[PDB]
Amino acid sequence: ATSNPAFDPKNLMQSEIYHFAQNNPLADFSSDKNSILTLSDKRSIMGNQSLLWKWKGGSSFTLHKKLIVPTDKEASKAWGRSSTPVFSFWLYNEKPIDGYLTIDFGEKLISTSQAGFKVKLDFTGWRAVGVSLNNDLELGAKVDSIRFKAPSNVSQGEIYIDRIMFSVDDARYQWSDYQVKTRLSEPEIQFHNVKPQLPVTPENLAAIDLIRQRLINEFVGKETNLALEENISKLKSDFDALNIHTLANGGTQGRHLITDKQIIIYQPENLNSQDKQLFDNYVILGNYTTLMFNISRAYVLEKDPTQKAQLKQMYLLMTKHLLDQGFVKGSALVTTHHWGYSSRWWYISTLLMSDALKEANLQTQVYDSLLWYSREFKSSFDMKVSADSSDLDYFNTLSRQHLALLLLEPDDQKRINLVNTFSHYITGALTQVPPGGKDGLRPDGTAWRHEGNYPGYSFPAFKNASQLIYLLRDTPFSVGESGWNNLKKAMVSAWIYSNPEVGLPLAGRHPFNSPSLKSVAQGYYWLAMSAKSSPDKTLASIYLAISDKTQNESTAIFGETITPASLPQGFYAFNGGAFGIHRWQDKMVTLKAYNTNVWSSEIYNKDNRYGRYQSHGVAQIVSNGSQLSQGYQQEGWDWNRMQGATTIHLPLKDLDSPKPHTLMQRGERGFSGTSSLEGQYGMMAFDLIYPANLERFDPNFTAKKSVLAADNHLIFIGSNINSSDKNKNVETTLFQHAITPTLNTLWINGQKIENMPYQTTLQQGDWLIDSNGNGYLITQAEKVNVSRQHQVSAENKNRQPTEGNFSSAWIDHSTRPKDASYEYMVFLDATPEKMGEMAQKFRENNGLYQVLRKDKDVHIILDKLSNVTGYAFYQPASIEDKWIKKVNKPAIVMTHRQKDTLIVSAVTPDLNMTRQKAATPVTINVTINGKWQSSEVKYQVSGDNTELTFTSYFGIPQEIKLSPLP
Ligand SMILES: CC(=O)N[C@@H]1[C@@H](O[C@@H]2OC(C(=O)O)=C[C@H](O)[C@H]2O)[C@@H](O)[C@@H](CO)O[C@H]1O
Ligand SMILES: CC(=O)N[C@@H]1[C@@H](O[C@@H]2OC(C(=O)O)=C[C@H](O)[C@H]2O)[C@@H](O)[C@@H](CO)O[C@H]1O
Ligand SMILES: [Mg+2]
Repeated sequence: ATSNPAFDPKNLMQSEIYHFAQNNPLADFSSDKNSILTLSDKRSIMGNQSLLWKWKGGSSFTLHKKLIVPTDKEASKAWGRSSTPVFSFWLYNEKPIDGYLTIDFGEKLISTSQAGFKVKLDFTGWRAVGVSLNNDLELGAKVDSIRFKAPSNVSQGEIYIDRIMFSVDDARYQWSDYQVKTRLSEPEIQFHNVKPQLPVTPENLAAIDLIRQRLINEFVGKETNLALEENISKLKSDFDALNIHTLANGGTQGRHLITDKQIIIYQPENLNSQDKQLFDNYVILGNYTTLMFNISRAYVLEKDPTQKAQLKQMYLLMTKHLLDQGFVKGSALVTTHHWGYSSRWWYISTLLMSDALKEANLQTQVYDSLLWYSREFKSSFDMKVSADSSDLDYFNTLSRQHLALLLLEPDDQKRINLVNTFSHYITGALTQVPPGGKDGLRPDGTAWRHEGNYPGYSFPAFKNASQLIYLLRDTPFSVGESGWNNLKKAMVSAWIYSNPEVGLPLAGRHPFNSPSLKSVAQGYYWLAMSAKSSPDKTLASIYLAISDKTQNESTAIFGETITPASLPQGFYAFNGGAFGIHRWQDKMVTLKAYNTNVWSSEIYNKDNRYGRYQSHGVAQIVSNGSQLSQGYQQEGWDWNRMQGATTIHLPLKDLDSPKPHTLMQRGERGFSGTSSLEGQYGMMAFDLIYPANLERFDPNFTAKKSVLAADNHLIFIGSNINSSDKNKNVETTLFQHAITPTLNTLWINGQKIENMPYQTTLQQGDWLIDSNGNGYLITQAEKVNVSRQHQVSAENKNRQPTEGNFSSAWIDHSTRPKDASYEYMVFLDATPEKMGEMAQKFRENNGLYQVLRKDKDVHIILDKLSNVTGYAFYQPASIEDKWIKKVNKPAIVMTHRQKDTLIVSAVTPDLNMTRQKAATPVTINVTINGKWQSSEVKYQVSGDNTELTFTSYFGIPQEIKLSPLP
């Protein structure tokens, strides 16, 4: 509080705050006959004093202060987001009052004399009032009077007031409560309830009290986002610093409590220095509720009873302070948005302290409070199964807090009903295929957030939904098998595409900080141990493999001997992120494309700036372990040269995303992704097409990039490669990896190269091995550059410059101005001796493989080592082949002739959906040559050939073993 008016054009963003820690603190205040104004030093929000206002009814005191009340425009411009100016104060009732406080504003007001609003005084403890001065009254510019009037209808009474504040606030966040009406209401939770209801029995009550216990077990013997403190001497010291003293005739004095979001109303950074020093003595709810939960764990584990007793008292005094501060049902506190961040550990803390809260007679207030403030999550907490109920953030940060609030219901019949309903909710939520790009599991094992497959949001969702099914296992509240089967598809799928980090292609907006399966390991145990036929061996063997445990350790954990899982082998299609995984020995290759329904990349204001090529027909080879150890180093990484990728080599100023905030660039057609055969073999098909006019994106840049994966190798081909600039700087990257003392060695045609720098160029018949033991034989190219060199780059968050030394090799496509092509072959078990034999076999008429067609319509790769053929129909076509004659849709087809059966697989990686519409199954006619008979694939012999009817749903390949008709 300065003599400068509120919302001074001169300093619009500077809050004016009546807090009474200044001199002649009531100078700006006048009362009438029938009101007295004192300071009490006994309760306070800011400073250590508050306005004790004693009043006959009808009485009034005026606050003399000039207000240059802006428009919603002026204030929005001053700050930078939709804004309003807000009138806001705290008041305490020691005893409720049956009637309304009037706040009126005008010019040179007295007792007897524009617009104002009402506060219902029927409550005790602190409440917070918060109005937009443009939208919540019933305004001029020349206002100097704010007059508080006690109700006519009450005869006398007494109100403490503090922190009367004019300030610029976010216009989403002045909320209606049981005291004040605003334009804004966050409606209270209305629990769905499923039929038939479970009855209160001793059985059903024992399950509830067990679920509570299994929950307490999980938080008393490490959680992400929990600032765990086991040291009692620290909890004690922290609690002391709060200065909470019980007051004689009810409630507390202590340091004022505020959420991370509540502090906005103050506009802290613009606060006069008097006001910022007082704002600094506030406590952040998040730290407070973290200390409560840390205390509740300490109490549940403490053996010494004197100290166990001291812990209970601490927790109870902190609960009382919390409710006296006006964190109770019907108190909005102006707002509480992002309540999860400030309170997630309060929810859980009530589980550990259920009994103490019962004795202290606080269980009913504390449930009422958490239930009010939970109205924010109404669309999950209400527990009606919708299209949005499969949200992966809720499974991470909200699911256990939700169950904890349910378990705190006083009435036994209501508790069972809520937990019964919450089981049917969770089941639906992990069972349903959400429409479009809505969050949640999908039929192929993918798991969507931000409208796409997203390991970085699914991995923590997988851990906590696994733990949820385990808390309810073998009870009448146990989750449906459908939800258990589906979470398992997803988590087996994550074991397949991790090794143990997900690839760079699946790093989302966080390249080089891939999520690890290591942080989701407990989930493999929870899910194994919660199977209808427990334990599930598959999931158990994954748990042992991921958590680094021996067959010997398994019997204690799972109660029978299970061999830790050996790394998945073969090929798995995952067209929900237009990708596939090839696994051989300890290596995983992430093949990634994109399309209408799969963004190439997530790029935000400060994430993945150089991400443009994340999904450009990439094929990152990762051996089991740390990717950084294998030289996937961000420092000096050449963002143009993602392994496998056909790109234009831009400078970083131009590779940087054109949109300064958010771009998630979707493809130009439905068709790109992978398909599998016999679970051993894959083909990628990627049609590279750029937008017709997006800044920094060459509209004429194109490629058809196909890959056929079998056993220890992959055949890579390219056709119809074009740019606006005759393929100037158009490269296909074979590999890129850091040089270290451990990753020191490149091989070229039998020769070790350890030199730094080093450049050379290669052509057809040449070969290399990188420091990770991947060999590249070049089978059709004019010009393959090799480089060992100091590279300069920039990190994907704040584009700050980096550098390091890299080994790299790429095809230079600028030697073919129109329709540039390539072929190369990757060996994953490579050595100088075996690559020399592979090269000899290549020179013997290519006994490695034959390309039977390579154009804008079809690629066809026959792999002669595997005796498998892959067919990438970029367009429907009739072809000439031993096996496949005609496909009437863009598709990926595969053949393997084995002794006297022909196995055909088919799919469209096209998901056949939009961001809103739900996927429907595309029907693919594959005619094949000659007569066959034999799986949900249909076959009809028509003339001297055979029509196959593959049903492609969410790009899940189907196949059929045929045998030949005489
Ligand atoms: C605000 C922004 O940049 N993006 C929005 C998304 O929010 C991000 O992701 C999440 C999350 O919980 O999933 C939290 C953080 O607020 C932010 O990093 C998200 O709402 C998304 C939905 O597709 O779209 C953006 O508006
Ligand atoms: C995709 C994403 O941003 N997920 C969020 C978390 O980030 C991941 O986890 C961590 C970490 O080690 O804490 C670092 C990286 O940011 C990323 O792999 C994290 O912000 C979390 C906090 O609640 O929310 C996740 O969804
Ligand atoms: Mg004060």
